[PDB]
Amino acid sequence: GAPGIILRYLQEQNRPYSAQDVFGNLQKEHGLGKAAVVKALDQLAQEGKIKEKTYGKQKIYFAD
Repeated sequence: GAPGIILRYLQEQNRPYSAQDVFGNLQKEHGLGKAAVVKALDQLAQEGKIKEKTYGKQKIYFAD
């Protein structure tokens, strides 16, 4: 349920976080895998739960 954890996280924070930000922050709190977080981020964006923007070579996600 990484998508649920990440979505809730983004909504509660109300702030944009990078793929690395979300993973790193939820790594110690929940123990989500790197691939799990990244795929869950794309899963949420595909479902239309969150939005995404590409900044250089990195990606940043936020709830909306």
